[PDB]
Amino acid sequence: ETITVPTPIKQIFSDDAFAETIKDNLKKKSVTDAVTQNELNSIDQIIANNSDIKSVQGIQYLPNVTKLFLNGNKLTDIKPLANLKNLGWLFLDENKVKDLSSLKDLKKLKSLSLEHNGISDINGLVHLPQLESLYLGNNKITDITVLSRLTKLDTLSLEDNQISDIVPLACLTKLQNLYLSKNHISDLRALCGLKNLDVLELFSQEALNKPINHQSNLVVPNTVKNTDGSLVTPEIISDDGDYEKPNVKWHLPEFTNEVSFIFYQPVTIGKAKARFHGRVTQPLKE
Amino acid sequence: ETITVPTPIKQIFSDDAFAETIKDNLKKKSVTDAVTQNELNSIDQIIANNSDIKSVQGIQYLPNVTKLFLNGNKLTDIKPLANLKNLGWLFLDENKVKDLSSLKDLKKLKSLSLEHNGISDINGLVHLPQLESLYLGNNKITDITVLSRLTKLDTLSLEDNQISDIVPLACLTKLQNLYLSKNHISDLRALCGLKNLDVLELFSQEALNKPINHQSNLVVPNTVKNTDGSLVTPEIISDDGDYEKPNVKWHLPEFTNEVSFIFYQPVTIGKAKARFHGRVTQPLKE
Repeated sequence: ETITVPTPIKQIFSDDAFAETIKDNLKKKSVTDAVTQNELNSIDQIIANNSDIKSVQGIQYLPNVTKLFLNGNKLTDIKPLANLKNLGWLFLDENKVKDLSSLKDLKKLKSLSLEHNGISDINGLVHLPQLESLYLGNNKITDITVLSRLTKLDTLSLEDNQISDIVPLACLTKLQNLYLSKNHISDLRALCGLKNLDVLELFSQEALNKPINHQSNLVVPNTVKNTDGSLVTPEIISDDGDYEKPNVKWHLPEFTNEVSFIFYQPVTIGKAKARFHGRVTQPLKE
Repeated sequence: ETITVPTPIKQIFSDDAFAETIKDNLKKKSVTDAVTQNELNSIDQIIANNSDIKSVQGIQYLPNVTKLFLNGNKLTDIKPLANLKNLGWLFLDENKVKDLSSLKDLKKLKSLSLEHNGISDINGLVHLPQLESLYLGNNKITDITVLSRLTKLDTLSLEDNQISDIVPLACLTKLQNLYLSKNHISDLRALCGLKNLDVLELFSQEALNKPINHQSNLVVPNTVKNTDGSLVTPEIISDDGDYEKPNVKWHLPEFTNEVSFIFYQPVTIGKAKARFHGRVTQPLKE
């Protein structure tokens, strides 16, 4: 519905914090002040960090907006963004946005940040093949299958998720910056071909094996593989265990519901030097 | 032991066919003719195809040899090659050479062919990091872990082996020509990053699942993955079965010890167009 007469900012922008934002963006005195379509048309960029915004309702009326800095807010619904056709940059860290269908037709969208949103299903990213930078740190992502389509990415952050299978990243040969700390990664082989990498982080993995039965002499295959497929030699083994390539071996006269080992290994891919470090946890039954 | 007087070709080269070869190489009249170290020193290249040679004993006395065309012979031991330090090209198709330790210090060796030798263990190839072309078609290779070190390869043939896991090839970003027909491959994802490929062959895979129990309504996960991780849609399904993404489903009122499906899908990697085609066989118990 068209704004055919000057209309109070608060009648368009139902959220009180977001009305304050539009107010300061346009250098108005008060949220009750009136705005025109013409003033709203002038807005290229909204800086709205850390404002406890719960809804961007009314943002549909800003059609020329190219940049949205919405980090540190309380948003759960980004449907109103759906028709911001010239949106290039969207930063939504620390909200709780899980429905990403709303981005599916933002064809100019080049940079997206959705850190700390509690997201598991990233399948909607598949509609954004033009993306150049994507930050998804600190979520609950396990399956990154769909990322294989995002071959324009030069920067990708997946730190602090639940990812064990990094095979999908092998398509992404343009990547220069890749952050994979605090995942569940134990097998680096499928990264070996990313020779444009400049920066890579791989610290503090938590690899979890499927449980096996407890026995008093337990032999467990080392599953930690460097980019060349060599087994990584554990540096510390729990419960007085021993390494005998290719197996970690424990004497457990008494039952314990887990054992584990820590590894640490420098790794080079392309021009990037990382520290592949972590722990493999082995749960036990019976 | 030094050749200090002209010595009959047959006293140096114990194998009758190989003595004939040295004889024609040097344009002598008879195998009983005498040769000097000086004539043997002049030999750069030996063409010995299809001669039923059973031993190259005496070849140690040809130190300047750079090229050995030994295809179509009956060799089982290539120890005498061990000190041919300037050997650049070695073609041993259709012999039965399984001990490759003898090549470990041939630092100039750039091209190697060992097709049709009945080889399973290719771990000795790891000492040949300089290799540029490697042909291993028609053997019994399952595990190509060590190939990840051969990053100078521009041409690699692994056709007609027993390979299911092609993850190791992801390191090999220089590859231009890659032949993988008639293996056991079902998952192409780890190839996606090989963007220098020019020629690629992937036809007639035979993927084999681990057996599962027979049931009269059998649901089996499609495991065939394109380079982007998408499931490949079966084109023909045995025993009147049906596809319901992501599962192949059969009604088997009566027991049968296997079912299967055929797939066929064009695939592009780098500048290379292949036809990923094959069959997945599913054996059944009880």
